[PDB]
Amino acid sequence: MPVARSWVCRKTYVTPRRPFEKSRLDQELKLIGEYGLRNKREVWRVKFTLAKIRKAARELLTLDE
Amino acid sequence: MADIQTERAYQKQPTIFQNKKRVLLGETGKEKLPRYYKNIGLGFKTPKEAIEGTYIDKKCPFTGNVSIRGRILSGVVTKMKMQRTIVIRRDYLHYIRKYNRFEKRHKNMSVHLSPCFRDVQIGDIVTVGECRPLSKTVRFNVLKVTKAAGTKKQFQKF
Amino acid sequence: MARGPKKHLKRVAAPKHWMLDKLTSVFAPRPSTGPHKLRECLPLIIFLRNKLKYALTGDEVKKICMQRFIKIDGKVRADITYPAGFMDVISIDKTGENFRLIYDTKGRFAVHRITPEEAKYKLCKVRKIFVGTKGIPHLVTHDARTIRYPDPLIKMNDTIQIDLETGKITDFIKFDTGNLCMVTGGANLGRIGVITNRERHPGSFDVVHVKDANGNSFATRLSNIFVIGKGNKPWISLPRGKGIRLTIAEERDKRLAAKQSSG
Amino acid sequence: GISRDNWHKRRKTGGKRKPYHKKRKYELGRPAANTKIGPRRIHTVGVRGGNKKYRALRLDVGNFSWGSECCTRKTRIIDVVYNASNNELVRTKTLVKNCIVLIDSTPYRQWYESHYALPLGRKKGAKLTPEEEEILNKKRSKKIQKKYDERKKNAKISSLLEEQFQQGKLLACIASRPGQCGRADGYVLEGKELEFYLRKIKARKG
RNA sequence: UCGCUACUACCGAUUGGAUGGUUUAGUGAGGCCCUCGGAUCGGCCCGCCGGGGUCCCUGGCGGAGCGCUGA
RNA sequence: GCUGCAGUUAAAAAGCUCGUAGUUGGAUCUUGUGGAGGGUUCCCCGCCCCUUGCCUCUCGGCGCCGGCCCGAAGCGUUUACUUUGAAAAAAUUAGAGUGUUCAAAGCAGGCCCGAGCCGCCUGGAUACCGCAGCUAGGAAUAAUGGAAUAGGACCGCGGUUCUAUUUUGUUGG
RNA sequence: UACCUGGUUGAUCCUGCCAGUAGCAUAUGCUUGUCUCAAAGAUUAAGCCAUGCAUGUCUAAGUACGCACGGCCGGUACAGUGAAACUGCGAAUGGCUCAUUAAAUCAGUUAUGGUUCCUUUGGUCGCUACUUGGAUAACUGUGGUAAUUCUAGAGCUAAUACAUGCCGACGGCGCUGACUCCCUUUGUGUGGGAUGCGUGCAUUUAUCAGAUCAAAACCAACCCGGUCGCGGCUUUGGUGACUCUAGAUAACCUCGGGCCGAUCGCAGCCCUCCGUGGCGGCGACGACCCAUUCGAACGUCUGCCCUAUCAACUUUCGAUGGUAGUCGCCGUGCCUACCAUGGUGACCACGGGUGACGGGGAAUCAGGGUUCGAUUCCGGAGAGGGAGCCUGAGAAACGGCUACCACAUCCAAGGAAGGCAGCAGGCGCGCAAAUUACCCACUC
Repeated sequence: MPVARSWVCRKTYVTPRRPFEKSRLDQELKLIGEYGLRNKREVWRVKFTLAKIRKAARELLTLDE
Repeated sequence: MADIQTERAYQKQPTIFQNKKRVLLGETGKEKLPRYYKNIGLGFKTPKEAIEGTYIDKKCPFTGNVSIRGRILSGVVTKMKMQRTIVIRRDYLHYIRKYNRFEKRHKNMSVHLSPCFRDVQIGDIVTVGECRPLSKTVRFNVLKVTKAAGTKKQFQKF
Repeated sequence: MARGPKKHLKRVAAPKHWMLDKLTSVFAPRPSTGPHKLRECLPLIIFLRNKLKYALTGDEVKKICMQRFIKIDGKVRADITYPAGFMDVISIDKTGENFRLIYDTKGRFAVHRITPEEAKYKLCKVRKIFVGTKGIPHLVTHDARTIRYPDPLIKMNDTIQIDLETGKITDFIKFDTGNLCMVTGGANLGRIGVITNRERHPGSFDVVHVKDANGNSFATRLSNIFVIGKGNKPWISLPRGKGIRLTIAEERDKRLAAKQSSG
Repeated sequence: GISRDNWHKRRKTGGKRKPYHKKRKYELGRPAANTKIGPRRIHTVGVRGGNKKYRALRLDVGNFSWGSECCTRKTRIIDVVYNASNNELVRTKTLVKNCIVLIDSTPYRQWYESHYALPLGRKKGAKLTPEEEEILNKKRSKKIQKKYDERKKNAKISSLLEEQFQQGKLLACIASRPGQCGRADGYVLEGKELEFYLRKIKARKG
């Protein structure tokens, strides 16, 4: 049936491709410990908003001044 | 020419009438029939053979009961075994976008060709316009014939 | 199946220029059959409820209309989904105010208040000319009005002025180069300029070129051109912004500089 | 029931097509009128949009034009003599557009004789003098004989019609659609049309 | 090659079995169209009575022809 | 595997040659000085030889004391290509504004005395929308075409046949 | 974020595949505190369905003798609220599902100069009459069957239902032409003129006219400025294009079977005027014809998944085309008679397959791609399977009807009734999908 609802939503983070990379594990824990966070998802949110900002600036730098 | 009533019913143009009064002509005579013909528009020109002729054809653009509207197209004359109709070929290139390359294709049209064009041949170029449906498979009618942009009929002196 | 005509309209299918919200409902008002096309009108309920805000619900609109307060082209209309459109006048004699429907430069109907002596006439574009029995000449306008015995100089695409108390012709403007016009369809909807060239094709569509007050140039199909003044001067008062269509960078800079919207 | 659709039949290539939907009402057809000669019997049908159509089953009379003389009158229909489409239609006497028919000459003869002040259909003096000579000759002050040169210098009819008038019957052609209009109505054969159909009638049986 | 234990497919007697689509010859419900049919129901023409009037209107009872004419 | 794979020995070149459709196909036919924007010569005007390549009308405004000039039109051998106009539902996607307590969302919202303001300001952008059809500039590259059984052209002549039925004062001859 | 790692050997370098790694969407296991959103019997079986609901409707203004309720008393048509019944309108939209369907549906693009159109909006609405006819329902009264939203016989009465039909405003203008008057016995130029016939818009057929351009010279008779040979001219509208629109003539006409009002409600008026002749203010409802609006239908150009263990196919059993007609809202082999011998294909026809409804779109993605789309917006199709048809502006309708085929309920065995792929709910199926709840407050 038709209904007055809406269905727009999206995810705000992405999971890393290598699960057990030693160089990645302790770097993420040092950010959790210095800023007082709850879990890894709370770090992966901030990497995703920065990646979207840099993806837009890299497009605009192709166009003529 | 000298006879046209080859059918079981009498053949005439609508909208033309012959007076049965003041009929005297003496030792000679003149045409009992005036001729109906019209302008098509769109910058086309009516053939001399339609105005000076004596044929009957109701589907003719110049001397019959059709209206030229919508698309104007062209193609190459390729077969003509039917009577007052011909087949023409249209060739084109189709783009396939996964590759960056083209593909050759064709289609055929059956079209109505009146008298007033009488020297057409296979490999001539023809221009056509839309009509109302004229038969089961026919929707287009010949407006102009040419052999420009190509080799002669017989030798170069033609 | 479809065994006859339809009588509903879904809210995501409704015309974009009405600016209906997404979440109150499934349906929108289907405009009543009438003088203007379904895509090109404004239903009276959307004007009273959503634009002027005199009513909070469709029932508060119904009990404004049934008291006989609302006039369109000088006639009282009780129908809440009546299709009002371009150049029409709405009068509300109880509050003492008058309006005319004209496009905003972003392609939507503005509210535009007018003085009561300007509420006495409207401008009409000619659609057809023909001769009836006994040789009597007839005229047809863009809003379905039929007139007998027009002036024999009035031709196709011209603009005529009529008085609303009697419905008879008073004066007219010829379609020719140098006259002022407004654009009533396509992407250039709601722009104003002078006619500068007409380019014609036998079969298919003619194209008109138009020039702005700031010297910009734009074009459209001849069916989208409405003439509004002989030479440089209009026969009607015009809304804020006067059809000039400034770009998004100019609009940003005035919004920062003027500090409007309570900055 | 009966229907007039395009989708029941094959395409240009010779290939079949499968049905797209059930039969719709706007694709309808109905049986033929098969109009006979006889005293008036007409029936009416309701058609798409709520309009009415008239179907003639029997007709005895029609309206016909003698276009050469600008004369038209209501006239009795006698018989059918030629049909270009099918011989069973003349064997069973059915009336349709462009059928060839025989009609009563009388109302044209009466118009001509009173308009031109001359006889037309007459054989010998026994069918001229004993009655109705007072249609031809009367007192006419300054309009007696010479002023009728406006008539008499253009009165001569074609030899092919003067041979028909003496038999009391003219050939005519049906121009209306009797199964659609309820009327049988047309024009008198003349000139090269009359020569064409007289040759076709004679060449079939005579 | 021969032999033991699992598992998958082939050939085939059996005039095998179930379901579905094409199609020859014969039959054919029900609607619609056409040519007929005519149960039954009215009006207009001939008495007497009554209301109005210079024997007719017109209500009612009633019988012969049930004419003529409509559904 | 188009960008972008492989076939001596790991899987894989028909035993050999001809040949119609399909795909692909050699070279060639008009340039440098002067001025603007910009440089220290090349992209827009006008020129060695042609610059819209021609042309001369007529219904129709301009410039000036009738005649001669300058904007339409016949149109530039025909197409692909490329650049520009027009015309194509909304929602979704991209994207601008905006402290839903933040966010996913939504289309809102913001000023001021107290209530005597009988209120005021402001949004609901914009882009994209293959192919096919329509439209106006460019002319390299790739198709396509003209006189060899000579035809283009001159305010050039001539025989003969058809013929509109204008200009004459009209209806008829 | 444009990426790789384990496994053939005694050890080495390759080929190559298996296994690992990350997302997405269906089922399933273990586990669970707060708060804002919200998909949900598509996959198998378009399989079968107990019970309840899902479409009705009245204003000042079509018909009020219901004692049904009621007033200060009375019908001056007749008060006032008003059940029932007749009449009008709607029920062809909405909602559900995805079986069929490969140039079909569908998308972009164009066309009706080849058609139809309830309603809205604007034109148009003057070739017994101070008001006609009979007959039914509600109601009253008497019944039949095991049984249904089954209906029969008898007594009453209405209209905006059904059927008739004037008055007013004929005074049209063309054609006939007894007679009569004037220049010239006729002819030929005149002006009168007794008397007949037809004379609005629609309908069927036939005929007529539609004006414009270049240059002179003779002749009959004259427009006209003038008199017994020269100057000067005139007449619906429109398209790229009509056998268009408007006009003139001769007939037709549908009748029982085209229009031109025998209708309803508020405030009262002005007078050779005392309640009369009318003229008139506001409407309501209705109907023939144009133009609109909402559409519908038919046609143009270009665009499609796999298959040759499908290479030739179609063709009076209409295949391609011509001439005349029938039928239809209209173009057309749509169908019939006669005639011709055509039409499509290696640039893949014709045939077969599809766990195939098409599109806007969705997941994944360096650049290029691969896979998916039953599903809230738009288009199509269908209500167990096939077929036929009534009513209406619109249906080949299934919350309409008739029959065959498959299921199946009640019975007094004579008969009668039926269609959840609407909302809840049930059975069957299967790995697989929620309550027989409340309300018209919001949106329409």
